Amino acid sequence: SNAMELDLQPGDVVKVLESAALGWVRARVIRVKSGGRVVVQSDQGREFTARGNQVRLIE
Repeated sequence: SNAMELDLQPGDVVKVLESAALGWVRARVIRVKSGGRVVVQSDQGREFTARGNQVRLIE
C-alpha cells in the first residue's frame, strides 16, 4: 500500500499508533491541516497529529 507516503484523505479509516501504551488503534483521518499536519481522531474522540510513520492504510 505505502511506505511512509501521505495519501491520507479526510474520511479515511486507518490504523495509527496513537500512543505507546496502546499501540496501533484504529483512527479516522479528519483533515489535513497545517502543511503536513494530519488530523486523525480515534473513536475516543481524541484528535491528534498523525505522520506517515504512525499511519498505515490497509498494510
